[PDB]
Amino acid sequence: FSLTTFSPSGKLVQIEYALAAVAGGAPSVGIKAANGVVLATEKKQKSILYDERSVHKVEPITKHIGLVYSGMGPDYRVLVHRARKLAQQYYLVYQEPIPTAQLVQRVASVMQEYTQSGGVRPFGVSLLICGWNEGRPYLFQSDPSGAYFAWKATAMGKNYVNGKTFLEKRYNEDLELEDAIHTAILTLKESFEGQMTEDNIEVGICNEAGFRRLTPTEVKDYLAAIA
Amino acid sequence: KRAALIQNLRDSYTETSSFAVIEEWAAGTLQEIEGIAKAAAEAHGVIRNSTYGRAQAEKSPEQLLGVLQRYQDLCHNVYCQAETIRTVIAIRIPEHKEADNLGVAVQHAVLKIIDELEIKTLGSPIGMYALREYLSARSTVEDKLLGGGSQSPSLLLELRQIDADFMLKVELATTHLSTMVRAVINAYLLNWKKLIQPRTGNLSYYT
Amino acid sequence: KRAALIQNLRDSYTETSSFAVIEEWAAGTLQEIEGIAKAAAEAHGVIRNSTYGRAQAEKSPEQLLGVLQRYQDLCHNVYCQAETIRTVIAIRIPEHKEADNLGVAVQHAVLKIIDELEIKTLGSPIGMYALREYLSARSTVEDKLLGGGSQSPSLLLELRQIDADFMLKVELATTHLSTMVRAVINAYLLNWKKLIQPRTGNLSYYT
Amino acid sequence: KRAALIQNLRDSYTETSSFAVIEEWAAGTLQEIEGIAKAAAEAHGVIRNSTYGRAQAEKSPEQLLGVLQRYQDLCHNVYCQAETIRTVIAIRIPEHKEADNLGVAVQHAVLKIIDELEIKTLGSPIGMYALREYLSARSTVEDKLLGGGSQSPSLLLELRQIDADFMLKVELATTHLSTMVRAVINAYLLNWKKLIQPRTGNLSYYT
Amino acid sequence: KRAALIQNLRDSYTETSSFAVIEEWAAGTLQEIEGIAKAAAEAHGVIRNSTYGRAQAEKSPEQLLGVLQRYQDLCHNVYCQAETIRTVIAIRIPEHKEADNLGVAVQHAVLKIIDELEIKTLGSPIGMYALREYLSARSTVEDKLLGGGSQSPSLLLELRQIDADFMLKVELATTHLSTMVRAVINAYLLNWKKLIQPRTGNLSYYT
Amino acid sequence: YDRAITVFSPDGHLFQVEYAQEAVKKGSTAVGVRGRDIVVLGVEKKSVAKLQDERTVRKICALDDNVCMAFAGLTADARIVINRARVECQSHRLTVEDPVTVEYITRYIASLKQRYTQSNGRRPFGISALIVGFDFDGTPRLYQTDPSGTYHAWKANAIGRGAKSVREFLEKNYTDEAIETDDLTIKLVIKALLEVVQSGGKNIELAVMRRDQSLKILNPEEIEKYVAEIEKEKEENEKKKQ
Amino acid sequence: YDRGVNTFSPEGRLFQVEYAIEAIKLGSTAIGIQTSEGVCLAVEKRITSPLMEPSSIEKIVEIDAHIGCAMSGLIADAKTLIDKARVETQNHWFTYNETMTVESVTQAVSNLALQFMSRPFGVALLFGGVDEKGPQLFHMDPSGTFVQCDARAIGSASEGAQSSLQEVYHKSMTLKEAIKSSLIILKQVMEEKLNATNIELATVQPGQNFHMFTKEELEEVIKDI
Amino acid sequence: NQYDNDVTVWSPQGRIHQIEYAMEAVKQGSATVGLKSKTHAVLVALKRAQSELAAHQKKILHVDNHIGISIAGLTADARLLCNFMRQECLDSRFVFDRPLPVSRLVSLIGSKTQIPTQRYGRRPYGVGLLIAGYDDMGPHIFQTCPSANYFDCRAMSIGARSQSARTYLERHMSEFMECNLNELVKHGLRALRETLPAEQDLTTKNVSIGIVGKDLEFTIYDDDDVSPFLEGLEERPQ
Amino acid sequence: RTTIFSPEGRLYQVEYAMEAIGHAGTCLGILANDGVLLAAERRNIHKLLDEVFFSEKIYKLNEDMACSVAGITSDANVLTNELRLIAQRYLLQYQEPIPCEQLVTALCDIKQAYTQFGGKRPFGVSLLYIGWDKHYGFQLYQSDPSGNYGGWKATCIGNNSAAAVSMLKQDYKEGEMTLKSALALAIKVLNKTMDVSKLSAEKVEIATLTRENGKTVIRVLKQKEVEQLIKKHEEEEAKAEREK
Repeated sequence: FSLTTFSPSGKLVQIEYALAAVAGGAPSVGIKAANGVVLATEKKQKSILYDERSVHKVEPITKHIGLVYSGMGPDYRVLVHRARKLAQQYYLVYQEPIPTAQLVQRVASVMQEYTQSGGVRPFGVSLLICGWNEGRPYLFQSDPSGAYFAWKATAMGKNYVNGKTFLEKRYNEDLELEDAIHTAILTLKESFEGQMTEDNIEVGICNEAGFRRLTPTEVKDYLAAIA
Repeated sequence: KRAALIQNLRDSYTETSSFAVIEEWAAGTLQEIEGIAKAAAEAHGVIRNSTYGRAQAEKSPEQLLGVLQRYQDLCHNVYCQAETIRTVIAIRIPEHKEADNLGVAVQHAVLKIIDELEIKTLGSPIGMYALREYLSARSTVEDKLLGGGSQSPSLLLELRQIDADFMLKVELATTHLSTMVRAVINAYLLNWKKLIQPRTGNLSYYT
Repeated sequence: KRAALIQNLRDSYTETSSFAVIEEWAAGTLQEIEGIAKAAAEAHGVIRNSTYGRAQAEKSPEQLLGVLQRYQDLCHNVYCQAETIRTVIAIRIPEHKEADNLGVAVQHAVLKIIDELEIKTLGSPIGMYALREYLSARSTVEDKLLGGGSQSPSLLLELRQIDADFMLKVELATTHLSTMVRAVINAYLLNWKKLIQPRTGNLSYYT
Repeated sequence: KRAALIQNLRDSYTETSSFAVIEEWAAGTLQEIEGIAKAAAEAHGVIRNSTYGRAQAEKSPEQLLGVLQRYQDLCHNVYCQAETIRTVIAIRIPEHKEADNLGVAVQHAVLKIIDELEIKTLGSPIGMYALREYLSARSTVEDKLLGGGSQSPSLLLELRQIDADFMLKVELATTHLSTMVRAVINAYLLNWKKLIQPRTGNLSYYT
Repeated sequence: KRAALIQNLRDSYTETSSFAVIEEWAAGTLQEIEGIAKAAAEAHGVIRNSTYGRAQAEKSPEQLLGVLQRYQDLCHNVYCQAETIRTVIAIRIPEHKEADNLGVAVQHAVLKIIDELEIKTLGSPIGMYALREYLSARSTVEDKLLGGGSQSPSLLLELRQIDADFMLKVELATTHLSTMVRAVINAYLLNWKKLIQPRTGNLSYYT
Repeated sequence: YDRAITVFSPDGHLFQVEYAQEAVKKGSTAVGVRGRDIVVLGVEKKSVAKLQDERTVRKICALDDNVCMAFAGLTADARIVINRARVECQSHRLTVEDPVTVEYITRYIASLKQRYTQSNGRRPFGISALIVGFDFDGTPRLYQTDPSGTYHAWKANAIGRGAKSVREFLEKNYTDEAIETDDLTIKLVIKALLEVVQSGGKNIELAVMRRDQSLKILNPEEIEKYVAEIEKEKEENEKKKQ
Repeated sequence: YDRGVNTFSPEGRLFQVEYAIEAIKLGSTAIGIQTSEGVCLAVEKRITSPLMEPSSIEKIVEIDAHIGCAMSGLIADAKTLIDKARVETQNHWFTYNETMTVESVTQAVSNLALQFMSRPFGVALLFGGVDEKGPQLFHMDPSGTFVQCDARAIGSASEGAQSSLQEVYHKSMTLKEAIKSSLIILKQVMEEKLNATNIELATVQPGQNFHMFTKEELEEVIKDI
Repeated sequence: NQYDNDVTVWSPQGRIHQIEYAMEAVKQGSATVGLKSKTHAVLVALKRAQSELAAHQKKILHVDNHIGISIAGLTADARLLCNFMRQECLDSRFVFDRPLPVSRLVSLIGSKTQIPTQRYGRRPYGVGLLIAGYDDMGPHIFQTCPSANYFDCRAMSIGARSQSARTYLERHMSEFMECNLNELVKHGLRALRETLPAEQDLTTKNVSIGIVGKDLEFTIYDDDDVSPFLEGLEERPQ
Repeated sequence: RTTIFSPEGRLYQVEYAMEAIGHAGTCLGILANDGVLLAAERRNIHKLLDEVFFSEKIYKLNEDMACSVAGITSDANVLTNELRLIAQRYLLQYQEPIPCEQLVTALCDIKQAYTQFGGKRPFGVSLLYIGWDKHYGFQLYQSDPSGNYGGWKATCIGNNSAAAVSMLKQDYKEGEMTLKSALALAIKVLNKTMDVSKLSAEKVEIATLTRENGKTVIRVLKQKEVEQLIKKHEEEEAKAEREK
């Protein structure tokens, strides 16, 4: 129950249960090609009434950093704001855009602030942080514990194990940003309980030009198994 | 080696062996249960539609012994089939610990349901050895009526009701065993993933 | 001295003594348990194809007594083998305290599972002394059939079904006992490190 | 004076008495139990390889009576020895309070072991009053078997099985009793100094 | 009036009426308990070193009836003395409250020891009504030995065993009773102040 | 009223204060003896581990030139108490130019420990401290402090695993005769530490202070000499004269 | 209801405050007696080893040249309250340039017990001194309740000592006689041989300041016993 | 049963039992009586001693030259509230140079004691007060309760065995108005005497009196200043 | 909770924080006369992990020090920033590098305050520190979650520490321990303790501390620089199997 308490085995139980809230959110894919990084996720609604052009699971932090998550969107909107502030603090001091690793460190610090006090629960989200700094792509994975991992490809959320084996068997380097989007959508198609439309998913890419959330037209283009 | 012994155990009794029992239960055992039940009704009607005399104490109808022996066989088969599932679950209860026992509770719940199916239903209303019970309770009156003979009329009807109430007991115990088997099927098929691997370690927040 | 006594006792009953029992159980005890069930099933199928008259009360059949004596010997040997492990675990329960009782909980949990083996299955469904209950039940019927005898058919059928039911009891108890030996094995092999040294001297944060 | 009675009590039975009991338990009693187990297993082997008739109902075996009498004397002596320790502990249970009851728990817990050594372990499988049970069970058979004697052979073998099962019972009870005695030895030698002085005043932060 | 009744009831049963019981118990009752065990051991050694025949079934010993009658007379006085302490404590239970019940706990703790003594340990191994329990069994054996005179030898040995097991029973019960009395003495002498005045209200923090 | 809070009991006790002393009954033995111009304390060693530098297992710790300290109990609480006493030993020369006395800093340490028995959310310091030192007028001093914030003065004392057995030794042995010279004041501590020691001499660490010298920790070349002298004086008296 | 000082019993009681009273009987006993010639204080020290210097056991202390205290209970509470009394007696001098009365020292020291620190003080104190109103003896309790007393005993054997003072006391006594009576009562509630290190004794007369007796002055009254 | 261990908890019947239990702490103190004529207000108490050889506990307290209280309950709460009253009266003389009315003091007392009834981490004040004063509206007698409630009264008694005094006062209210001071004090003393057993009676040691009026500041008469007021009491039989 | 004693004078949260380290990766240190080194195992073994960083478990604190950690990793990232702040505060205050013991005392004073002050959890992290100073030279320390540091010549923290310790007791040659000798011992201790056999070079991390021309050096051996160390181990224990 309590968070400032170890078990005799030496485990933190509320953190393990906060990860269970990440393991039940919508899937999210991440692939790091040679000249870019892809972020894709399932954005599916419970009715035809929900306007999908109003909320976004893929969000920018800067011109060259972007996010997705698996789990709780209320928790996501806090870390989006915090990351956007920390990037601006870094810019205000150094007048250089923040590297993708320092943001992950400073954001895992925020996630760790919520693991040590009583009267606060941890975040029920994991993040995937894409970037393009120093002529190289980056992809990280921040957890509620305050721990981050650099990946070449991974998947979070529902069926995050088979979706990762699929990448282990269907991913290599010597790719580019267009061969990776096809692989990410194919990795999302495993868990898609229905017809995949341009409005049921959400895609964002980063490259030399910076981060951009693709449009439904571009999604419908590659949804035809095209490129 | 120790892990070698644990491996020799956990390879002999696997999830496939426990699911082969569930398939057979869902397919044939329930129909056999219902068949014994209709047979018990078919027999109970005959006794309800009959008069008994001193001649009926000189012989026991094989129609009742057949149903009792069918229920005997069914009880034996279900007991062994359930002990197989018990043996599959009990060789995987892991190291004892204060905590991390969310799957251990599942194992104990399913083992409790199986223990119910065994003891509360098979006798190991009426259970496995109903045939011994019937023959003893009847062999009492058959001697009291022959010698010399007892002039008690209610005894002659009590013989008839010994013959009838055991068929009724079979008809009810089969109806109850069907429910118990149908409950164990759901329990297994819903919870089987944490009966095999109850504990799952997350060492992501360690370095 | 007193520590001399505790050392002389803990050197007489070691983890080696309790693991020899476990590996013997995993190797040969189980095989004899299934063999007794083979014999019991064969005998039950033999008597099931029979027609008992008065001659079968004049003499007891030898196969049944052989099977029951075998079961008796098995239960005796398993009782003693389990009491060895009980002695090993029980001469190592440490100083009584209000805290640090996790390994003590492991010890009591395994001792509860030893009780579950030698309280419910050995009879120290049926257990060691079934060969006496069988002969009692047989004599009570034989004296009633033999002398001014009796003329009930249900009495003869009760004789036959006694002979069948005791073999069935042996057959089921063998299964239920295999299921418990296989679980004691797992519990020991997974918790022996805490059954022997349940408290670890940890005074690193003291001077 | 009232505090003089306390000291006249605690002077009669001291810790040295209980240690004297424990030493002889560890030395001679745990060698005398195995002797009785030996003498009972030999008798079981004797009767098991015997063939009984009417000559054996006209006389009791002189060996079983001596074995059971040995077991009874042992049980009696062990009971009195245990109650000495019970006295030593019970006359030192201190003033009733709701706090500083950590040694009172040690007292009450060693008393659990001492009472477990008597309840289902000396009968004050089998216990102290076993020979009367043997003789009653055997007389009930010899009366029927001698007389116009009964003609059932299963009774004639039940005689043999009675003469065997009691030696088996002694053989098992000896093992269990040895286990419990070793347990009491360990408990006492680990917990005695809080069994004698369970409470210690700590007035160092008072004037 | 009402306070008149309470005080007329409490002055009749005072702390002296219980300390006198404690004195007599510490002084003479324990020596009587020892003397009964002595004589029971004497009679037991007498019965062991003798062989029985028909002449023993024709009259009872004058040696054992004396021991049993003396144990009966002991237990009567011990019960009637325990009930005096019981009354002294029970007529001083204060009015029921949800708080301030730390002396009421002492009262209910010593009354539990007195309950463990009188209603149960005196049988109000064996209790006061043991002489009838001896005579009924010995009559059951005598009427079978005398009659047709049963020629069973185990019956004649069971006679001798009845005559010894009861002396053994008295010998054990006397030891247990001495232990319990020595416990009650301490329990009273360490707690007699809250057994009388369990509540004290010198409340200085009120104006 | 029971464990787990510093509230009270019906008897008038505070069990969280006793359970901290029970941690002082778990460390290594530490003795102290007061003489005339020498004062000696010694502490059992902590079972070196074949690969450890023993420069950091310091049980004896100076606070100023005239005062010294030895502790038993939790090892980490000792460091904080010792640093917070070392600071006050200098703040006391700031507030008044005079140096500190043994009772002043003993009182300060005891108040610091008392301060942690007052609130929940604070755990008592699980140590005791033998605080030996000097004064102006050259009066030798020895004090002993417990977790509850109590401090007394002693002619000789012990703390740790075996203090209940060394107290009887010093009861039977401590007189005005065994403090004639420094070498007799040290032999008493050696014999007392022997009553719980490994029968060795390498498992011993003694320090001394004189009115002139500063603190002086001993090397085994002298500990061995004292222990051999004591073994010889006991082979001659207890055996060869009785 | 038993644990916590913010919880009333159904009868309106504070059991933690009573359990703070019960912590006084675990301390050794102290006696204070009024007399028109002065006040006396007499205590047991309860030495646990001959190695400890008994002068390091402060059970009677000077609050000022005209007030002396004797305590029983917890040492830490006593240190706190004695420092409070000493500081207040001198703040009073600084402001008003006169001697605080024993009633006002007791009043000011009892006001800390009126603060739930999160725990009642487990200590009772006797205040003996001389004022404009002559010699005065007061008694403070963990409840912050204080009252003037002519003779009072606190601590372990307070009941028997009080049951003796009510007989040997009269409002005409001398100080040499009251000192004798106090030690006679103290003799009877000790299983140790009364001697000149097992006790302290102090007096506060009008024309003389607080004075703790010495081994000489103590033995010269132990002899006439 | 289990809505009792906290003051911030209601019961299903709409009650707070900690407040009801604090009200039971007034019944543990000695009895006090209060009464007023049209010119004067009187408080008489019965003091209680811990040991026989000690002084009696003081029951009546001076708050200002026109207000005074008599207390029944816990001593500490009384000592806190008296120091609150004294400063609230000094604060009024400092600003306005007038004596604070008694209604405006008891209203402040209620406002003060209402907080522990509602916020957790503080105990309700387990003290009841009878407050006698004199202002520009005449004499006043006020009762104050641990429930943060207060009443304006013709007369009242609180403490152990106070129902007897209350029953006495309830049938003599028609006389108190035109009574002079001696008769009023005597009615108070008789109501107090009705709280004792038949064994005991009033004495110089165990009686304190407090009086305030138009031409009379709040004075207290404790031991030998009481004997004028005792002379006149009929020696009651039982 | 941590602010509560046991009747037997124990602190069980402090023991559970110490039990929370066996779940972490193995890290050992080996002192020598030519220098001092660390050797961690990378349990971050996966076909899709990138390994962008210089080092994942060896953290540099100063120009003259590094550390390795085992336990909770968030706590490690906290303590590694606090260490770097203590070092720079000392430098700002004296303009000399901090010695390799004051830093350990300063961090242990932080770790001790979490076992003592109300509602906060003890840091579930043990640490090893290697460094150089002008007072005692090359040093190796070992912290525990209770705030207890100790100087060592070779130690191990994390999974299977009690086995590596027993090996080092039976193969350390005090006074004759070079750096090649220490690495040869590390590749042995780290192979007879890892569950995954063959000791892939991807699964370890090694750092050496040495001195060159009065400057301190902290390097990290590359893949190909550790392949040689591995290849010179099976050859060594294949020769210890030839003599059959």
